[PDB]
Amino acid sequence: AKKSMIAKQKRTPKYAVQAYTRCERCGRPHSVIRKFKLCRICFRELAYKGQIPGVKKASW
Amino acid sequence: KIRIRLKAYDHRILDQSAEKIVETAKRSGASVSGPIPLPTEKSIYTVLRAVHKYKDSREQFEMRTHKRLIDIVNPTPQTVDSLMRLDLPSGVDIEIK
Amino acid sequence: GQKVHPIGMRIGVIRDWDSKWYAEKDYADFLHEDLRIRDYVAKRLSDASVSRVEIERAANRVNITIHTAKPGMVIGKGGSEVEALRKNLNELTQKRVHINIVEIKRADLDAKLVAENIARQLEGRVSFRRAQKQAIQRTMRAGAKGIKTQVSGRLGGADIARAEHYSEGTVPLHTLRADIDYAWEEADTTYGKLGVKVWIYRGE
Amino acid sequence: FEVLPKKEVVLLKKEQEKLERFLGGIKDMKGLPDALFIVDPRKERIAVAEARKLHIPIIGIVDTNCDPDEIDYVIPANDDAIRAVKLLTAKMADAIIEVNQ
Amino acid sequence: MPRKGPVAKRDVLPDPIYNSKLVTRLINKMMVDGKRGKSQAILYSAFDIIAQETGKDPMEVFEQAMKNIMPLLEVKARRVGGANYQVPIEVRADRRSTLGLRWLVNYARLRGEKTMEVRVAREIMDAANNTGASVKKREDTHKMADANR
Amino acid sequence: VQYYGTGRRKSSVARVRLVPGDGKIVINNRDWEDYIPFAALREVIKQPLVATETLGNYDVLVNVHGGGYTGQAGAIRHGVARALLQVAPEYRPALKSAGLLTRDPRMKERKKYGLKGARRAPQFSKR
RNA sequence: GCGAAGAACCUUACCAGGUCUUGACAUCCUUUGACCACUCUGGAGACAGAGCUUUCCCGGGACAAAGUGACAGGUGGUGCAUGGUUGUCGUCAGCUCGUGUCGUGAGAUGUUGGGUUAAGUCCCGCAACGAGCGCAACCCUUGAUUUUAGUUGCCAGCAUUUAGUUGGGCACUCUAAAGUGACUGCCGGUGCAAGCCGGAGGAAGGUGGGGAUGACGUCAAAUCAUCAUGCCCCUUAUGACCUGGGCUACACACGUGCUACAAUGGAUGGUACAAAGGGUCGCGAAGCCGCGAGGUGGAGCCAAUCCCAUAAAACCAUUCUCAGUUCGGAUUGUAGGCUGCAACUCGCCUACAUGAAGCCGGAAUCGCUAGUAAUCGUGGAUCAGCAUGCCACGGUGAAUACGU
Ligand SMILES: [Mg+2]
Ligand SMILES: [Mg+2]
Ligand SMILES: [Mg+2]
Ligand SMILES: [Mg+2]
Ligand SMILES: [Mg+2]
Ligand SMILES: [Mg+2]
Ligand SMILES: [Mg+2]
Ligand SMILES: [Mg+2]
Ligand SMILES: [Mg+2]
Ligand SMILES: [Mg+2]
Ligand SMILES: [Mg+2]
Ligand SMILES: [Mg+2]
Ligand SMILES: [Mg+2]
Ligand SMILES: [Mg+2]
Ligand SMILES: [Mg+2]
Ligand SMILES: [Mg+2]
Ligand SMILES: [Mg+2]
Ligand SMILES: [Mg+2]
Ligand SMILES: [Mg+2]
Ligand SMILES: [Mg+2]
Ligand SMILES: [Mg+2]
Ligand SMILES: [Mg+2]
Ligand SMILES: [Mg+2]
Ligand SMILES: [Mg+2]
Ligand SMILES: [Mg+2]
Ligand SMILES: [Mg+2]
Ligand SMILES: [Mg+2]
Ligand SMILES: [Mg+2]
Ligand SMILES: [Mg+2]
Ligand SMILES: [Mg+2]
Ligand SMILES: [Mg+2]
Ligand SMILES: [Mg+2]
Ligand SMILES: [Mg+2]
Ligand SMILES: [Mg+2]
Ligand SMILES: [Mg+2]
Ligand SMILES: [Mg+2]
Ligand SMILES: [Mg+2]
Ligand SMILES: [Mg+2]
Ligand SMILES: [Mg+2]
Ligand SMILES: [Mg+2]
Ligand SMILES: [Mg+2]
Ligand SMILES: [Mg+2]
Ligand SMILES: [Mg+2]
Ligand SMILES: [Mg+2]
Ligand SMILES: [Mg+2]
Ligand SMILES: [Mg+2]
Ligand SMILES: [Mg+2]
Ligand SMILES: [Mg+2]
Ligand SMILES: [Mg+2]
Ligand SMILES: [Mg+2]
Ligand SMILES: [Mg+2]
Ligand SMILES: [Mg+2]
Ligand SMILES: [Mg+2]
Ligand SMILES: [Mg+2]
Ligand SMILES: [Mg+2]
Ligand SMILES: [Mg+2]
Ligand SMILES: [Mg+2]
Ligand SMILES: [Mg+2]
Ligand SMILES: [Mg+2]
Ligand SMILES: [Mg+2]
Ligand SMILES: [Mg+2]
Ligand SMILES: [Mg+2]
Ligand SMILES: [Mg+2]
Ligand SMILES: [Mg+2]
Ligand SMILES: [Mg+2]
Ligand SMILES: [Mg+2]
Ligand SMILES: [Mg+2]
Ligand SMILES: [Mg+2]
Ligand SMILES: [Mg+2]
Ligand SMILES: [Mg+2]
Ligand SMILES: [Mg+2]
Ligand SMILES: [Mg+2]
Ligand SMILES: [Mg+2]
Ligand SMILES: [Mg+2]
Ligand SMILES: [Mg+2]
Ligand SMILES: [Mg+2]
Ligand SMILES: [Mg+2]
Ligand SMILES: [Mg+2]
Ligand SMILES: [Mg+2]
Ligand SMILES: [Mg+2]
Ligand SMILES: [Mg+2]
Ligand SMILES: [Zn+2]
Repeated sequence: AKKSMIAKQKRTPKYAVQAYTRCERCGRPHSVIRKFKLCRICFRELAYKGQIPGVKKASW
Repeated sequence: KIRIRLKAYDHRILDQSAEKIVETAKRSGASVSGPIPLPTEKSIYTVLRAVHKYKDSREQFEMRTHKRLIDIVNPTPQTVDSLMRLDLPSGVDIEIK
Repeated sequence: GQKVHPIGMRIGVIRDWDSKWYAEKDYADFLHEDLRIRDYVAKRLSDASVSRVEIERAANRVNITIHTAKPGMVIGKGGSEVEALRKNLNELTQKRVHINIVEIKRADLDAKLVAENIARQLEGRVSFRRAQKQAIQRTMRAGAKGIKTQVSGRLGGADIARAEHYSEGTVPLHTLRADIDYAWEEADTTYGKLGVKVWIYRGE
Repeated sequence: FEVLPKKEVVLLKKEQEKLERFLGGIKDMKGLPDALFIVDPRKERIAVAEARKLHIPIIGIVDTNCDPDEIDYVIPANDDAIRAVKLLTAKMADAIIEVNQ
Repeated sequence: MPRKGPVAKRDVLPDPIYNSKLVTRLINKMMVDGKRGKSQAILYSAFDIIAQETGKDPMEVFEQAMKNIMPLLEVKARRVGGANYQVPIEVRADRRSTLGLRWLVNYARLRGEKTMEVRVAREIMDAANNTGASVKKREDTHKMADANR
Repeated sequence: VQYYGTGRRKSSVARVRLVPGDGKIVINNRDWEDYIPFAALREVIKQPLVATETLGNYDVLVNVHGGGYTGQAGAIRHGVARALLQVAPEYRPALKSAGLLTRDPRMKERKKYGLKGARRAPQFSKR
């Protein structure tokens, strides 16, 4: 059950608090950052590719 | 009496844009106050490195915003026209008040 | 032990981002529009030997540059393929899209292209050793300072998977001012799935 | 004179020192020598073997405990002390001086 | 087994009031949770009590007590033939003062008065007269070394 | 008629200014016994004026911010030492002999992931 | 305290009951082209039944209702068929090549030996002379300083104000771009040398402090549940929708933590000193109301400007006076506050009452070499609400290392 999960998450919920967030590339429910709408794994790989502007590996 | 704020993710292209704006304003106008470096703002994102296990292995990423502020004191039609007609690079964001 | 993505280690150090736009309060939607654009361009110009796509934004205006090996397939006879792509991208983004085309000279010095080549030979049932060695030969005679390739998977349809790698010259991965290009592509075999990794150390 | 900020002083100077100490006066060796002079074939077995591999004739003073068959113009004498070695070497050298002119 | 040799030693500072390093070491030994000010004020109050009661400066009283409770011999464990035995050994000067201060504070915390300034002052005064808990701690240490000599 | 110094310690920075006078110390428009109610801190602050024999010839007015009270005092001490160094070159050995010109370089370290502090590590168990 | 950077409903994959079958989600087909939204009736809801109803544009296209397939759909199995990503030894110091020599040959030497180093780091020897990937350097940050630049930052000499406030100025801090600066560079001793012990100057001295950086290989190590994928299975069900429950159970054993067992302390009153961060469907001031959690109110802010924002330990007075207590706070009774459709199972917070164990912990076992350990607060991600967890920030600030 994954396409049904994604479709139900995209639909308008019955109540406002029913709504949750999923990663927009892979429909993953946990660990979704909401500046990027990306889960941690997709975030990491896209950041390594260089396709997320501004972000770079943090040395400090 | 004219304020310009420039923001970008790196200081090289933004330095070029600020210096170019100052040059054009000096050419077509009368006065300008040098670009004041506003503090950069950085945000940190810590992410688990593995796919399933291994809490103790992580990875930090960062995102920095660099800012500059410019003032033109003697505003003239030529200065405003030249400043508005500039073509700044993509990735540098300009805000004129 | 694991290695860090060589491109990720050099973004912001000696390399540059592929998405050169700045945004606030419109960052996630811009990012995902860019992802959709990249995927649709990658699915259309598949056999055009496309090396790099870069996207910029300025005031409801999307500029796309496609570094490709052979622009004749991308830039059509007089603008057929380019205008089809531009119209489709307009319908995909609901913005004004301008498409710019450049040609990669010395296409054997780019890692993605050679990885595509090796994956294509491996899908066509060519021995992995032959493809790896010949790709190394061409890349070195193209003017590189270092080449390294590996192919990993069920090599030759065996029951147990393994990896084989070859190299020529030097590839200093720990040096930050070294300019290593890197690419990984999958070959779709009837026995499973094979992975091809290429490091190219150029002059810089 | 200066090409490195400090790596010159750090590395290059000792590099030349050690290299010239090992090399000596052969910094302009154009080709292979036409002859060799050996103080003794025992302590310099590597040199005499290498010369033998090249079929180059050799001349050398030896002791009572050296190998004379390897040298085709062997001249046993007392290679210890200083005066005898200096005298033999000076004789051979001013001999080549009077003929190379 | 590794250790690559002798190491540097810490450089404490003389106390701002009683210009000696040993007062600083005592204050550090009484410190808890990085609260320098509390132990520093406690020591100043204890020396006030000492000067009030005895009538002389507290520094020479403190030095007499420390000279009276510094050890000479101590018991150390040696593993030979698969068995561990206690053996005599002589302390260096640094370890001598370290053991003196350690025992002073340890047996001053175990007295039975209301505050800590009183406990420290009474322990110091007892040690200056060859009596107290800290004094007997070095008496048996001398005894324990002899019984295993 | 004014000798200036800048002191730093931890995250504290102090603008010290020194003017001929009577010995009146002023800290942040507040008295130096009201700002510092302890005594050893005052001793460490006036170490630079005691190392040389110029304790009562000067007034110091300071302007400190950042860090805590001991950091306040250390920054003040460094600033007054540098101001005295500006007053006369011949003070340079003495202030160097007590280490009052060194800006203390040790600052709080960094928290590392997988650890509970800079170096503190979780409790370990084989089983 | 592992996936889980947020389980009341949703998440949810599990269970009970109620429903669906080209389908909740995609392409093509055949007729219609804007369908959806809204009102009322029944139902726990999914769903059914009537009316207003749906406004494509320029034969194209993406949307849209009906009927039918071709097909879709599996968080179903195998990580021992795989790609990708990661752990571990371990930031341990290794892994090799070219040209020569020694071996009948596979091979060997360099890379062995003695010292030194954080290090195959370097020196001296030696039939080898060199080089490459690993070490080191290039990148980030911190400690000193120069130039360029002075607003929203700073206020010294000047007038002003509840106030750096207003005028005025970049002097000083500060901010951030480009440079300088440290190299055993100089001195003494020691050594054949590398190096070692001390000394000068200097903000800094021996890779100054700390990051990112993880070679060749090991464990058929972890993950078919982030993703993708060969092969094997289901297809009026192992797919799909809903309401309720469960993941929070409780004789017990283990792992990681928080709070204490009090006088270096408890209660009451007064009163100083930070850094790093977050804020536009958001942060939310003043004033007023409440014992309190909070309510009301709406200022200033797309922010070096406004808000979160009270720092707490520390310090100063009065009191308690060694007592299972003016310690400790579990547990329980009543009355409330917020978020949310909804707080019973099962949220967090407050007021009054109640006041358990606990007197420093057995055999044993863990972390840490300096701004470290120890201790005190602060912010952030996830997030309507919910952390003693995780990730970062500063305040105060030690003891010890003879030695293998
Ligand atoms: Mg799927
Ligand atoms: Mg939620
Ligand atoms: Mg995460
Ligand atoms: Mg991850
Ligand atoms: Mg682990
Ligand atoms: Mg690491
Ligand atoms: Mg690793
Ligand atoms: Mg990688
Ligand atoms: Mg890699
Ligand atoms: Mg693999
Ligand atoms: Mg020490
Ligand atoms: Mg102190
Ligand atoms: Mg002032
Ligand atoms: Mg002030
Ligand atoms: Mg003042
Ligand atoms: Mg004031
Ligand atoms: Mg500060
Ligand atoms: Mg770290
Ligand atoms: Mg931890
Ligand atoms: Mg643990
Ligand atoms: Mg255990
Ligand atoms: Mg843990
Ligand atoms: Mg749970
Ligand atoms: Mg349910
Ligand atoms: Mg399938
Ligand atoms: Mg299988
Ligand atoms: Mg499995
Ligand atoms: Mg596998
Ligand atoms: Mg495995
Ligand atoms: Mg298994
Ligand atoms: Mg694997
Ligand atoms: Mg198995
Ligand atoms: Mg190993
Ligand atoms: Mg090994
Ligand atoms: Mg080896
Ligand atoms: Mg050997
Ligand atoms: Mg090396
Ligand atoms: Mg390195
Ligand atoms: Mg600074
Ligand atoms: Mg020195
Ligand atoms: Mg430091
Ligand atoms: Mg460093
Ligand atoms: Mg297994
Ligand atoms: Mg294992
Ligand atoms: Mg296992
Ligand atoms: Mg398993
Ligand atoms: Mg599957
Ligand atoms: Mg999958
Ligand atoms: Mg799983
Ligand atoms: Mg599974
Ligand atoms: Mg999941
Ligand atoms: Mg913990
Ligand atoms: Mg605790
Ligand atoms: Mg109480
Ligand atoms: Mg109070
Ligand atoms: Mg404050
Ligand atoms: Mg602040
Ligand atoms: Mg927040
Ligand atoms: Mg807050
Ligand atoms: Mg705060
Ligand atoms: Mg009781
Ligand atoms: Mg309760
Ligand atoms: Mg309840
Ligand atoms: Mg509940
Ligand atoms: Mg109560
Ligand atoms: Mg009761
Ligand atoms: Mg009891
Ligand atoms: Mg008691
Ligand atoms: Mg231990
Ligand atoms: Mg250590
Ligand atoms: Mg703590
Ligand atoms: Mg506490
Ligand atoms: Mg706290
Ligand atoms: Mg804490
Ligand atoms: Mg907090
Ligand atoms: Mg918090
Ligand atoms: Mg929250
Ligand atoms: Mg916490
Ligand atoms: Mg709580
Ligand atoms: Mg804690
Ligand atoms: Mg040790
Ligand atoms: Zn994802």
